[PDB]
Amino acid sequence: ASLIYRQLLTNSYTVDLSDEIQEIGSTKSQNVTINPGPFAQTGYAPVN
Amino acid sequence: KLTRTRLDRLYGLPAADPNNGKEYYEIAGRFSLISLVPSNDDYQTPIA
Repeated sequence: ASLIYRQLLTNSYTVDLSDEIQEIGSTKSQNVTINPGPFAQTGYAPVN
Repeated sequence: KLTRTRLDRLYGLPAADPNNGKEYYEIAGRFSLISLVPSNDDYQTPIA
């Protein structure tokens, strides 16, 4: 009767496929690079 | 100096013939152009 546990242990390769079966159903998007760090200032030259 | 005239001490280039029939004035000189370009250096792009 312990066959179910040896089974669930054994046939644990196929799971992998299933996961990407989710992925093939899944949407995917990328996120462009962000520019970190502070940024320098710039005012205006003496305007006459 | 304008021949057959009554006015003395006249200056300034004329509208009569500023080129004397000759060619354009040529000048070789440098020029600096300091400006705030818009330019996304490397970012806002796929990180892959």
